[PDB]
Amino acid sequence: MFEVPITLTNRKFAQRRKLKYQYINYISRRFDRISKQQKKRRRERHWRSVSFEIWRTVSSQNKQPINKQKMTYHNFKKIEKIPLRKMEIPLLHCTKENKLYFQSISRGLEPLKTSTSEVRNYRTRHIVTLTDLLHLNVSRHNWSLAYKIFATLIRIPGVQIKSLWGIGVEILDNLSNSSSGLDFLQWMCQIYSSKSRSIVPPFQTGSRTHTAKFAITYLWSSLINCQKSMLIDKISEWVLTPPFMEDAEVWFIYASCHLLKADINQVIKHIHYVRTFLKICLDKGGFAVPSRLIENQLKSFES
Amino acid sequence: KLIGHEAKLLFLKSFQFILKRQIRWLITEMRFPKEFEHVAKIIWLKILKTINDQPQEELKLQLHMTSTISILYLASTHLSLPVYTCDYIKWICTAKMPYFQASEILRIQLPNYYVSILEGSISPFNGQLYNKIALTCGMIHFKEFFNSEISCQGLLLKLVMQCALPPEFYFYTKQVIEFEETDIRNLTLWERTDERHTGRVSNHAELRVLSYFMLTINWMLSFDRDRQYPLKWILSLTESLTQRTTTSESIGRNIVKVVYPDKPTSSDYFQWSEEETLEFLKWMEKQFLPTQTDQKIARRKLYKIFPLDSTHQLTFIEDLQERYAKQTPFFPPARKEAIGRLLTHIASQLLVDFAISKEQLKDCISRIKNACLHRMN
Amino acid sequence: VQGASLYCTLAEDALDLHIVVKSLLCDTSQYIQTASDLRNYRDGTEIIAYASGKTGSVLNIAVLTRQNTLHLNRHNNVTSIELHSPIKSIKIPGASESIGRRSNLVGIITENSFQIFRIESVHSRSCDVMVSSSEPLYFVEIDDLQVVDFQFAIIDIKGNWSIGRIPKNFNNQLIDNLHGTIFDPEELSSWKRIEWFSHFQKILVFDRSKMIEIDFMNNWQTEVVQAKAWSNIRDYKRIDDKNGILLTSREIIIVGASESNDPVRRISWKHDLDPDDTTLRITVQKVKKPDHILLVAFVYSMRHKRIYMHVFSHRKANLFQSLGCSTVLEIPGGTPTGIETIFELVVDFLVKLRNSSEVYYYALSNTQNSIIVDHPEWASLFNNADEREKESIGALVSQIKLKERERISRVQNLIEHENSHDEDKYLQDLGYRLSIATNELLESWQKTKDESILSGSLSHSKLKNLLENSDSFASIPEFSSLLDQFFQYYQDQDVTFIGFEKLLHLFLHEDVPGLDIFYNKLLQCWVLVSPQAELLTKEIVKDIIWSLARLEKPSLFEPIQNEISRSLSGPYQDIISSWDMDD
Repeated sequence: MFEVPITLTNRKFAQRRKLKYQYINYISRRFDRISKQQKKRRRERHWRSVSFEIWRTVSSQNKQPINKQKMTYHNFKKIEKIPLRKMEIPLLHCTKENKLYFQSISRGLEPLKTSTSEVRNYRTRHIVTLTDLLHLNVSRHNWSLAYKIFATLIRIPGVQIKSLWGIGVEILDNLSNSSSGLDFLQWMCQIYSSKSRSIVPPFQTGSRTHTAKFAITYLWSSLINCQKSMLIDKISEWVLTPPFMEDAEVWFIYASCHLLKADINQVIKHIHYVRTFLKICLDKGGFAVPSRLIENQLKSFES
Repeated sequence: KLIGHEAKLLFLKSFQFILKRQIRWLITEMRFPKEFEHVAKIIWLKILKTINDQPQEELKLQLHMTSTISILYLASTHLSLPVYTCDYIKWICTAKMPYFQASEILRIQLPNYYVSILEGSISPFNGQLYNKIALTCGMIHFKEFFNSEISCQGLLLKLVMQCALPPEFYFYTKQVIEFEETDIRNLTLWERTDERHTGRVSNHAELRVLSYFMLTINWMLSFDRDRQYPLKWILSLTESLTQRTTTSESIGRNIVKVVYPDKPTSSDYFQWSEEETLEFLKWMEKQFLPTQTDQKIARRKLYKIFPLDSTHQLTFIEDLQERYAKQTPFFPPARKEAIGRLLTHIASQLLVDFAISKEQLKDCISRIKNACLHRMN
Repeated sequence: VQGASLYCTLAEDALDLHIVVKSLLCDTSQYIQTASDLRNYRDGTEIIAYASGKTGSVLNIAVLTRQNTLHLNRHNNVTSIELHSPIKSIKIPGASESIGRRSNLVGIITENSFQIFRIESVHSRSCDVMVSSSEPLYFVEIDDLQVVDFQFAIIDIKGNWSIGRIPKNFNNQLIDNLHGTIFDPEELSSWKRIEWFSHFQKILVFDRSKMIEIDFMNNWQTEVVQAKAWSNIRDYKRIDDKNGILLTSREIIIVGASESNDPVRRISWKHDLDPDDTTLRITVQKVKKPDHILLVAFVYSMRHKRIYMHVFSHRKANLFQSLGCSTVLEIPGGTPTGIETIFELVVDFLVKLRNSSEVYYYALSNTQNSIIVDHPEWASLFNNADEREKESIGALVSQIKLKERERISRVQNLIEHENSHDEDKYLQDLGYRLSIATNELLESWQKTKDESILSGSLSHSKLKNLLENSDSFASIPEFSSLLDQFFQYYQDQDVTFIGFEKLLHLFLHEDVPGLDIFYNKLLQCWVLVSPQAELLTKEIVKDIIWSLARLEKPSLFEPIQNEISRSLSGPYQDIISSWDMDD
């Protein structure tokens, strides 16, 4: 009854995706008319958005001024009447269950059974139980067992997992053995920052534009591994190393490394340094203290 | 690269090879008799001769894995060995007997049409096994060629011990058995088709045995006008049956519960405990090495970054003994409740163990229950 | 982390979970847009009075019947006798809203149907609940309506909405003048949703594609920041406090809510939850404490009776954090059609399951300091009806019971004679009597030996038609010795061999070397449990050893004849394929 860390068993789900987005195309096409191939599926699924430290959202202002009813019964069934027969053509090619699914989603009914609930393989089900016991043990502070789970798992050939935040916080709270959360993260960036879809929201990502969660969390959490101190020029040495320019958060990490190193003219250069990176961190989507507060610490320094 | 249109020959070679591989594992690791192998060459020989008495270049064969298990059970049943379908289901779902792959990860590259003809239809779990053994029992005829009487009485023993029933129920159910059948049990349910709709939910002998077993318990216990079986000991029986304890067997039934199609049994894995999960991951790293299908050395060092790395739990007759004792205190209309919950737990175990459906079982025991009322009234 | 080292790694807290407390309350593939049951407390009189917790429950043949009745609360939460009403339409959501405490504790209750949209008033006194039917409108539109929100009757029909008002008490009905639409041709699923936001007199409108805010007493419309690339809006319910918003996507619990007087989105980060299930829904309960204000998120389904729970907290700096996940189960077949909420946590709600007219109160607690089977599929199989089908079963039971008595008294004396010279005579004339019959059957196996069509010689594995000779002995070890010396005797070749021990392996699941130790182990087990366990265990080890007692076709040299000869009639290169010893 929980998400599975495997690529979903295939055929029928994909041909259903076909029927769905194809009919979607015909209805929305005729809709814009009335307002006036893997690749066809690709363009189709394509043109669509794919007191505490709250990474705040974008609130409501500078947005439209309503709409008034577009869709009566007669007018909708006008738009619907034709694309449903076009659908009658390839429905004849798909399977009877698939056809039924097309009929029901197109009535607007939502299917009883999940993709998992109708899925149907030994090795993958075993990996499912393995990974599950990993996540469970890591939740249970059972770092020993959890470590055994992790080693036995990574042994397997079967699936790569984005599951990466699972292992970041996993090895993090594990402390037990294996080349740790930082090693995993910098591995993620080294393998997936070069040319060398379904599964992917933001908490696991590709290094064209922002890989977010794991990177910023090893960044901050490493600066807290300096809270262990009072390592920094290391953390910002390998935050210096990568080019993935849409961050700024590593600009505030950088300027935080300079404020932490500023705690004689050397200390001056560190304070001018943080003064610089706070503005080249006004470069991008802002991380802001009132920042006259940042400067006020910097004047407590100017003492 | 790969064969075209006469990879019938290669297909039947990976298939036959996989069969003899499984036989190797069951004489070796299950201490079968060497005669089994000859019985297998005879049955696989009969149906091989029947599919090579068939013309078409269009293959029309289905050598799914259910056919492997089908001729193994067929041969075992001729030889009157006390192995039953649930032995096979357990054996294969616990990765002991190699099954869930084409020529498991290590072989041959065949036309993807046949790799699909292998990997497909893999599950036995809705009675696919009973249906495929009856189908083979048509494909070459059971009657004259072989002796298709099931090993009934060992199944009764297996069943009483599988519950914690006192040995009187072996003779009880053996008697109801004799009452409706007089002990004649066949293997074919064949009239080659898909089509069937009455008379033939219940003519795989086993399923009827389980049906008689259930019935027996219900009748027997609900009409002990003697009061031989206490209103309590039915509860204590239910609880000694219910207490999840870690023997090879129950651990196995958990492993089968994981790949049984229907809920609840997966909610059953939900209600398991850290040691069950642990021995599970153990069986995962052991028997899911029987898996299927620069950067590589980078993953040998990458995985080699984190280390790959007075006997506690008890045997079968130990557990059996101890619940037989847990009820050893042996010497009013809501006792029907105790009868019902006991029957339904027993049912659950049978459903996962004999890979059938809730609805399948109750169809059978319903039909054959009316088949006893009819020859009783 | 964020604030701890913005200031200049385990948790907040240790690990606590879920427990139950259960009670009965009242009794009555493609799915669609519906959800139909409520309970909420108001008092009509407001001549300085209090609120009354009421239920709007649903009665079904066709779902024609709407029922309103009171709840008296306690630690034991019951009802008092029922009050009723019908409608000719199939009935969908009962909803009774309540604007938060900018103002007042609210009046009466509304429902959406198959055609109609109705709103009722109520007066009540002395354990009766008399309601009045504020008038329906079957439609202007020939369009079904998705959601009602609330004095303002707001309707949504698939892709177009209307703000409306309700009449005052009596008997003029409900009118509207402000309208709109969110129509989207390329979203096929029918459910849309209207619930407003901040009580600002500004609304929220939803479909599985997107979330649109509409400031509806000016002219204002916005599509808030995501759309439909990777997930569907799955549900939304206003976490009760006016400025508070709870939205289930796929794989995300979203806590929207204003942190500005104008309407909002919150991207104050969120938790995620893991399916493809279309049928997910959500509801929150809200508990109050000194240092925080915490919210429990119940996401439930129509597929599995499990409940998926997460918890958030409102330390009013508009501080929100998340702790860790937990999930509970629920019972037989079916699934929730309704979940409704009202150093430890108590959270309590009611559930109604798919196709079960029952309404069950539940309560959940943190720690521990302090099946009644009607499976209609099996009871129909166990209780069978007519009286002659009761005394029928009893008749059969008696038949076998006295039979078992015959078994006991019969075998008893056979147990009296063990190691006797009598049982010795019997084991002799038995063993080699059987040997004579076995030889005869071997001769009639010689006459038919040249069959070469099969390799199963007919009706073989037996005592071979002398049946009384089996039973009468009663000493397992001397019988095992009989069989060992019978196998010894027929060692004259071309004869079956099969080793039992290696097969009892399958029976007791450990190595069973001797035919005797088999009897020992069974005898321990059953001597714990039955009288004459020695008699039965002996009778059943005899029955097993007989049921297996081999005598199959002439041995290994005989099968290879038919092996090769069937390997002949087959065409030539299937014959070339037939392959022993692979690798």
